[PDB]
Amino acid sequence: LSDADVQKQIKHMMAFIEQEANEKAEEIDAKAEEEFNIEKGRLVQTQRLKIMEYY
Amino acid sequence: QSQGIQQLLQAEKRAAEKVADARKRKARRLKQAKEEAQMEVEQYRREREQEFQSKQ
Amino acid sequence: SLAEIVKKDDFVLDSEYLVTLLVVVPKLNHNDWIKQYETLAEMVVPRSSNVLSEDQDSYLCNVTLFKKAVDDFRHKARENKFIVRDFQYNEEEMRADKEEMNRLSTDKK
Repeated sequence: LSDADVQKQIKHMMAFIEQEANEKAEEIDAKAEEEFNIEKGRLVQTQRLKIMEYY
Repeated sequence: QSQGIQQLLQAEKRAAEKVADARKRKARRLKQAKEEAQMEVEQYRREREQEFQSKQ
Repeated sequence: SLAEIVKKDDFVLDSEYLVTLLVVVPKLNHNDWIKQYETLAEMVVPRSSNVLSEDQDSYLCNVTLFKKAVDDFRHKARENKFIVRDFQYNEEEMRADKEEMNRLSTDKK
């Protein structure tokens, strides 16, 4: 055995951990962008409905 | 292999910190985005109000 | 059930991804435990753990591996023919069991 082999071995696992975590973080960014656009399509739609009512 | 042990325990913290702070800053991102775009849309609607009032 | 016997620092504190595991028994199989306790499974991290207790027949090693990789640890332990010994990290209930045993001892008197 060798502690270098230990480092590579554990880095397989750290690769999995960090990469899944950061892929989900990128999904959180996808939320911040497109789910933000969806909350726009909802709330601004209600605002626009208000303005038709008023007109 | 102790170097690896400690630095990769540190790597567990990279994943957790980045995910957790991304999640907690998603609230900030969404709230800022609301604060911007929807009020801007409000202002466009009031401009359009002035237009139709001119026609009226 | 180890609880009180557990050397508490031998585990990964806040084992969010990396947790310690224990399927290790017969002495007659321990001919290569120096290899196994560091690499029984491929991605083991043994620097921050030790054997919880010693019998003349077995060594109860607290080997480190990942949330999913507990399955791999069990697989290679069973390749070595080891048998259930784990603790699950049950430490607040270790405290509860200490209180219960003390309660029973006092109740005797």
